Amino acid sequence: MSLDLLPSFFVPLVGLVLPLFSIIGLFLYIEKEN
Amino acid sequence: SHTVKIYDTCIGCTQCVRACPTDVLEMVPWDGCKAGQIASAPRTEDCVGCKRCETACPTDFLSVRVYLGGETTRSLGLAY
Amino acid sequence: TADFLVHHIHAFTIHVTVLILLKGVLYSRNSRLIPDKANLGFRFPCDGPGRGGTCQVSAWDHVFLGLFWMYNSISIVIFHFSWKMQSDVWGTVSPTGAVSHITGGNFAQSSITINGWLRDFLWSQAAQVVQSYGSSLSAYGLIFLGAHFIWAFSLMFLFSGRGYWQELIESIVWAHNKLKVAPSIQPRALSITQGRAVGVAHYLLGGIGTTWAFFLARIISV
Amino acid sequence: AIDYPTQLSLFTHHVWIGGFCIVGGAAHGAIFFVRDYNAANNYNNLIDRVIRHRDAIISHLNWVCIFLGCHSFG
Amino acid sequence: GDFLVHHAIALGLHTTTLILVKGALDARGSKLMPDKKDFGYSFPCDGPGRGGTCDISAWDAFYLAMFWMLNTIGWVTFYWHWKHLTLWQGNQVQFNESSNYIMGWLRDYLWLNSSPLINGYNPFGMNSLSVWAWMFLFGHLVWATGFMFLISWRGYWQELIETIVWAHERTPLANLVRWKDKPVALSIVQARLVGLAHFTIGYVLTYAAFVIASTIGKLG
Amino acid sequence: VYKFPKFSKALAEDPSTRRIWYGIATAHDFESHDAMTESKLYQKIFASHFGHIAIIFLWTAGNLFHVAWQGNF
Amino acid sequence: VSFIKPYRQDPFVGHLATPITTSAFTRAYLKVLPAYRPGLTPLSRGAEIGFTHGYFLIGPFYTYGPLRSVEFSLTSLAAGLLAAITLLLILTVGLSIYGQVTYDVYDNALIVKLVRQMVGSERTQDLPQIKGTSELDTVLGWQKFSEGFFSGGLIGSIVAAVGIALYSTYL
Amino acid sequence: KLKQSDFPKFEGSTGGWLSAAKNEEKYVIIWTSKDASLFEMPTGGTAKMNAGNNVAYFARKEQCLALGSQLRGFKITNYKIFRIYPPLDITLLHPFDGVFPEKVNQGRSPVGKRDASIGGNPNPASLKFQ
Amino acid sequence: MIYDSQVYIALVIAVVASVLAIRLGATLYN
Amino acid sequence: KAERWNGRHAMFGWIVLLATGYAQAHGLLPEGGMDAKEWGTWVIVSTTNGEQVTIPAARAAIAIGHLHFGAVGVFAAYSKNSVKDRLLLEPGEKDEAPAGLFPALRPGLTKEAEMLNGRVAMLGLVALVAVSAATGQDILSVIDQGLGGLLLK
Amino acid sequence: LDGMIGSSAPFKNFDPLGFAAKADQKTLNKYRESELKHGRVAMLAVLGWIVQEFWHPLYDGKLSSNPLKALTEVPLIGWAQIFVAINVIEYLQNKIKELPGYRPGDYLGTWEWVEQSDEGWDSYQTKELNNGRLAMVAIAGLIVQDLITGQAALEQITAGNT
Ligand code: CLA
Ligand code: CLA
Ligand code: CLA
Ligand code: CLA
Ligand SMILES: CCCCCCCC(=O)OCC(=C\C=C\C(C)=C\C=C\C=C(C)\C=C\C=C(/C)C=C=C1C(C)(C)C[C@H](OC(C)=O)C[C@@]1(C)O)/C=C/[C@@]12O[C@]1(C)C[C@@H](O)CC2(C)C
Ligand SMILES: CC(/C=C/C=C(C)/C=C/[C@@]12O[C@]1(C)C[C@@H](O)CC2(C)C)=C\C=C\C=C(C)\C=C\C=C(C)\C=C\[C@@]12O[C@]1(C)C[C@@H](O)CC2(C)C
Ligand SMILES: CC(/C=C/C=C(C)/C=C/[C@@]12O[C@]1(C)C[C@@H](O)CC2(C)C)=C\C=C\C=C(C)\C=C\C=C(C)\C=C\[C@@]12O[C@]1(C)C[C@@H](O)CC2(C)C
Ligand SMILES: CC1=C(C/C=C(\C)CCC[C@H](C)CCC[C@H](C)CCCC(C)C)C(=O)c2ccccc2C1=O
Repeated sequence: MSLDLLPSFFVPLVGLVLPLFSIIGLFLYIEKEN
Repeated sequence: SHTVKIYDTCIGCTQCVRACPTDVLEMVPWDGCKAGQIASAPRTEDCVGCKRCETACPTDFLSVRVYLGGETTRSLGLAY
Repeated sequence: TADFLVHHIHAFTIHVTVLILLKGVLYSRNSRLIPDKANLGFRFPCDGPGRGGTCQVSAWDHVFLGLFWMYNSISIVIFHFSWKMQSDVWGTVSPTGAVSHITGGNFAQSSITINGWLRDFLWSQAAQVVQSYGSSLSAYGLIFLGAHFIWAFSLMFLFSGRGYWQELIESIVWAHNKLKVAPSIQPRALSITQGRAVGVAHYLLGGIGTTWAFFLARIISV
Repeated sequence: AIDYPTQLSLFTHHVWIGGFCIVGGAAHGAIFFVRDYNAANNYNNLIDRVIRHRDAIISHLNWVCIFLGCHSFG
Repeated sequence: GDFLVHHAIALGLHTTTLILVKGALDARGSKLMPDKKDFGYSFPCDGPGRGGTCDISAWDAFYLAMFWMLNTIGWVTFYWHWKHLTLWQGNQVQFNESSNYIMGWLRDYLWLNSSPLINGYNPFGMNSLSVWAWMFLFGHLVWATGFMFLISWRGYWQELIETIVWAHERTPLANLVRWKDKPVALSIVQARLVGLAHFTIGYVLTYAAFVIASTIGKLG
Repeated sequence: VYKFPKFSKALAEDPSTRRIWYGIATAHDFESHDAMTESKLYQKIFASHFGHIAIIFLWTAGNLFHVAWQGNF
Repeated sequence: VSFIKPYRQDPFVGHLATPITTSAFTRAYLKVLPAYRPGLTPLSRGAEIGFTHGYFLIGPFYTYGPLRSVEFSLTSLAAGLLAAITLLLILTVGLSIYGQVTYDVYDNALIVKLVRQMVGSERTQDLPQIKGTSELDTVLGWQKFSEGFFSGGLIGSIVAAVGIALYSTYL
Repeated sequence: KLKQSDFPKFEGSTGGWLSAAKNEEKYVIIWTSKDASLFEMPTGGTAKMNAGNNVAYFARKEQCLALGSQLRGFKITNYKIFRIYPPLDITLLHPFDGVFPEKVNQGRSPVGKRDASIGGNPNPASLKFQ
Repeated sequence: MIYDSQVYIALVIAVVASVLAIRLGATLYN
Repeated sequence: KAERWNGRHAMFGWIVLLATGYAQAHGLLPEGGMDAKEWGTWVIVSTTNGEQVTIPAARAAIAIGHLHFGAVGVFAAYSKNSVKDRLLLEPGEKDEAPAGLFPALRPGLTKEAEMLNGRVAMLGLVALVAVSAATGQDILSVIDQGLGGLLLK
Repeated sequence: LDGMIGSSAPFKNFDPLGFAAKADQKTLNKYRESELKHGRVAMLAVLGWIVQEFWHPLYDGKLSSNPLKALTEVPLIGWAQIFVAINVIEYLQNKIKELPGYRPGDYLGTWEWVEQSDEGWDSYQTKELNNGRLAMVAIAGLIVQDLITGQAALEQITAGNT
């Protein structure tokens, strides 16, 4: 694996997966009850 | 719910009570003015904060004061 | 396809103006917010900061917003007319029958993007207005600038509120009283409804005057 | 027709006057509703029935406006 | 031209200072609200009577002074950028002559140097300045959305939201999904903040795009 | 709808979307938070300062790394 | 005659009995839909809804995607299929979180009667209240509904891709 | 035609109560009228009173009180407003002691009364971290 | 040109700084 | 629970690594690079001097196979009510008790056997990565050395 | 031949052959359903016949304007979709037929609102029935004329083949 494959590995990862999991966690947290 | 306070500058002219759209204020007996009456706020849970009460106040800087606070479906005027 | 998009823009703007005006007419007497809105009259600023805020619930405040949206719709309509005519109708005809237009048919391919409208229409045809100084069309450039000034002036009334202007007038009145020159007619800031009316009137005047000077200078020069 | 300034000015002026007059008609319809509208004299007529389902009209007009704006401008 | 623009800068500084100092000193109370300290730094208003009471809090003074700060910094940066564009290009006579009148600014700074930026992409192609033209349009759009949030106030957006709520509640295949928090219009102070944020972000983005793209496209 | 503005019970009881909006905009106004003392205020401000300086240094490190890796220094 | 009347003889509901809300055509058409069809388990409702939705969702992605082809291309079909499947995954995630935060019940149409009979002096909103008596209004019911939606979406997207390929090849 | 004979002759409006006044609370206003007068609903349009007992349901206390204020123009005074919780939990609201709040009645105690003017309020800085 | 080892260990050290960040984030409470 | 799942995945991945080595050795694993004209500019890795080096087609195929397996996993994750072993713990469920330093020596298809084999496979992957990083050869080269030569033959 | 709707002035209760004098209520409901379906289909068929004759924008022109000739020119995969749509519509009609209070030709469910029908409602139902009958006769004549002569409606009329 060359260093020039890192953008194609990371940019989709960050910019799509991190929003999805962050939205899941934030929605779950702000919709919690007591 | 909002907070409504009455101050002894009340002259008992009843204009606040008859201007409340949600029946929050009422006139109660008193001995601090000629009319012998003072406004009271015993139903502030229905207070909506429209401040019609203090728009009808003739005293110099008001005798009824509305302090907006925590919101409720009654205080937000939500029919839904 | 360029006329399809602009015609649907016209339909959309007309529909939004109709929405504002019809909401004003239908909800002029009562609503779920204010069940006795008819008792407050046609022209009133609000019912209060309660219910989360009851600004502009009147029916007048709907003729104010509808005036804004009518300005938007009519401005787009006249822009479409000006560009389409200059680009695909008006021009000169050669003796052999060749048609050359004022702009050269750029409407078909460059009126389909907002950058196209900004560059090939606004920037391009505003050349005559900005280069009118020293010529007989200089009055159009002066009115262009003055209408820009008036339109920007409107935003002071549209964006601000009275409490601030009343409290500033308080200090100005303090200075006048200190110099014994306070008028007997107590100076008060313009009412909320009048502030909105002044804002919308200045906005309409500035925008319409800017388009007026732009159109007249452009179509008289060429 | 060959006096382009005249044609452009006439069109723009008349369209502006038309838009202003239409907004004024809407304004005075609202004024009539606020002031001169009598509920008793308009029992179950067209005006009454329009007010009775104003929600439906305004909501569908809202949806149409969003659809048209989304599409054209987008 | 330097004299006149320095006086414009002084006017901007003085007016921003006036707004901010007035808000700071009048924060604890005034004649219109002699108990403003009891309502805190940021509150929407004091109501509809006694005249009116819009933008009476000290937070509103900050909110109004942000526009004047943006305008003053815009004047300062316009002056600096035009002076240095004329210095670098060599036509310092263009600034010294045209900077004394407003149309000189509008024609020779903005209209003149905006040509490379707007041609970052055309129906014929694009350049490395294409991102700057996109940011230019983006800043204009955010600026006008701020105009939305500033001109149109609440109350007009609460009734519309109520209509939307009714539409969602009374439609099949979507009644199965219901909100947990009741959708309401943004508060007056929140609306002022959001409009100010849009105004400022659009301002900054459009001017950054303009200055960078104009310098790059004019000076090679 | 009972645990996002942990620092404010008045907001946490709001049944509307205003609670979410105001939860963001009041998160750093520590003096207005529920069950608030001065010692906790200064300690939280101190820790926030540390996190902020860490953010600044990380930003500078990122600039350095990206110039070193993808730049033409 | 009048074809608009108050809904169910209640003039105070925010609803009307128009020739569209309460017409026999509307009744039958909504009662044959998977969401309201009688005799369906929540898994079956989810499976049918997912099948139909993936089937019509692969269409726009394949036709107008970033990798279109005026002729038939396997790459275009694969791109549309993957986009449709990922959109179904996003919708299933939304369904799962919605069901997680909405209901706390495992068997409905009973708990309501139990708390209307044996009293509900508790924290409420689980014993008392309870909106809707359908099997879709439970934690278990909505979970199976989401599972069925997801599986049926995959199957319907694959079936629609196969049909599109057959239509483009043999016609 | 209608569920109850005492309902006003209203044709129903899409401005009445919603799912909220089925699981949170609903408000009912009752009154007796001498004439079948035509009045305007707080929600929608025109309804017709009954020459006798009249009962109307609304989603807000303000709607019932606006209707009652309208009733005063018809020389109707005996109107009474109740709050109904999700089950039949009826609570009399508006004529709380049988006398309208604008008229002084013995047996009422002052609620929210401060024995000073506005200027006597404490300084906010003394109402902090405490 | 930096090597794969240089970038890899910088990524690993960045991970360690991330675990220290969540510990500070969680210690500043929910 | 997490340890058991990761052990299962590590064993399956030792199988996958063996399969990948076999495919590379036996002329499988397609040759060349992806078509940028067909799959957009996101498959372009670098442009040295006028030629676009793209993602290898072998890497794309292996990514597609891993996508198949990961999709199976995602389905099983959002299929909790129909799978024998769930991915996460139910509210109330309690985590199986740690096996300890040495899990019970229970041969066959037992929980202890799968536990021990998953731990062994995960340790093997850790050792493989450590050897590759320390010495500097490819992962498949390390596996080939650790199999004598019977994989890349 | 009952108090049923559809009795007009020229021939009130037109049952010269006595088909309804012996039938029960169920058979009469079936007869009314058949009559209304035939009338509606025939109105659609007549309108389509004429409009197709003087306007066929679809299928990029082509599809010869003479009906009974375009019947064999439609791609035959558009025929299948029309057939399936009609089938689904009639499945929905069958489902409607079991709704309580169902009336023979009433697929709108007007029995929900129309209790104690007026004279205007009966007159409008009779108008629909009479227009349907006239359209049935007209479409039968159209098909027969096009079969025997070979020309379409407005083509035969224009030439004068009457
Ligand atoms: C950092 C942010 C970011 C990134 C990296 C991307 C990346 C992408 N966008 Mg995108 N986008 C973003 C933000 C982002 N977007 C935002 C904020 C917006 C709104 C303004 C958009 C709006 C947008 C539109 C409107 C479109 C894209 C498209 C695309 C794709 C480029 C077109 C192409 O050649 O792929 C071709 C794509 C494929 C061959 C298939 C990709 C399908 C997904 C992305 C693959 C994900 C795999 C995933 C791991 C599967 C999980 C397992 C599952 C099977 C269960 C690419 C995947 C285009 C596209 O492809 O649409 C789908 C497109 O039409 N984007
Ligand atoms: C450029 C500034 C701007 C913009 C974009 C809008 C936009 C809009 N206004 Mg307006 N407005 C403005 C200025 C503007 N206004 C000003 C200055 C005023 C002051 C008078 C008003 C006063 C006003 C009123 C009084 C009303 C509106 C209404 C509307 C809406 C019409 C429905 C519609 O088209 O929605 C569609 C949205 C758009 C067209 C905006 C762009 C959306 C893009 C093109 C598509 C989607 C992008 C995508 C989701 C991005 C995702 C990626 C992202 C998450 C990163 C729309 C949101 C009406 C309303 O409420 O709606 C019915 C209405 O009643 N406006
Ligand atoms: C704050 C500093 C900072 C910023 C703004 C960026 C910005 C960027 N980096 Mg980056 N990077 C940084 C520091 C930073 N870097 C450091 C310190 C490293 C060394 C580990 C890297 C290593 C790195 C690689 C290897 C790659 C990028 C890439 C990118 C680009 C796409 C985003 C991405 O994939 O991130 C991925 C970033 C990482 C994996 C490293 C983590 C970044 C730092 C350590 C975290 C900083 C967090 C910040 C302070 C606040 C977080 C907010 C959060 C809570 C929401 C983008 C321009 C990609 C690129 O060039 O695409 C063209 C890419 O492939 N970065
Ligand atoms: C029994 C009815 C019937 C039938 C079998 C046909 C059959 C045909 N028509 Mg046609 N048509 C009809 C009625 C009918 N038409 C009516 C009433 C009109 C007037 C609007 C037309 C107008 C028309 C035109 C303009 C064209 C055709 C054409 C055609 C031919 C190609 C199919 C096509 O594109 O249809 C197109 C049909 C339409 C555009 C309109 C159909 C509207 C339907 C009949 C009403 C709604 C039906 C609904 C789904 C079911 C009723 C619901 C409820 C009552 C239960 C085909 C031979 C085309 C051709 O090749 O001509 C030679 C052509 O260009 N038709
Ligand atoms: C990665 C491989 C490396 C090889 C190198 C080259 C090969 C390659 O490139 O591969 C990629 C490739 C194909 C890969 C296909 C794969 C991995 C398919 C896998 C399918 C998995 C399935 C069905 C799992 C089912 C599990 C279940 C049901 C799991 C389960 C259970 C059970 C069983 C326990 C039962 C339980 O029961 C209860 C209680 O529910 C439920 C559950 C969930 O627990 C093709 C690649 C290329 O074609 C492309 C792309 C281009 C061509 O030009 C070149 C080639 C041919 C190479
Ligand atoms: C999970 C793991 C490996 C997972 C591998 C998996 C899933 C397999 C994946 C693959 O199949 C795929 C998917 C696809 C194939 O193509 C590729 C592979 C890769 C083959 C290794 C973990 C390896 C984890 C290791 C080695 C952990 C070591 C932890 C230690 C030493 C902790 C010590 C402490 O805890 C104490 C003792 C006391 C505390 O107080 C202090 C500290 C110090 C924190
Ligand atoms: C278990 C394992 C693989 C298991 C595979 C399984 C179950 C596959 C099951 C299958 O169903 C699938 C999935 C798919 C089917 O199609 C195929 C089959 C087969 C049916 C690999 C372990 C692989 C384990 C490996 C490689 C272990 C390496 C260990 C090393 C190097 C140890 C070094 C040390 O011991 C020394 C030297 C000295 C010590 O002091 C220090 C240390 C460091 C501890
Ligand atoms: C400035 C301002 C005031 C103060 C404005 C005042 C007091 C108007 C003063 C007008 C002067 C006194 C007369 C007009 C003088 C002009 C030079 C005459 C007009 C020019 C002619 C050519 C028409 C408000 O009262 C107000 C209220 C609500 C929202 C915004 C605002 C607002 O922005």
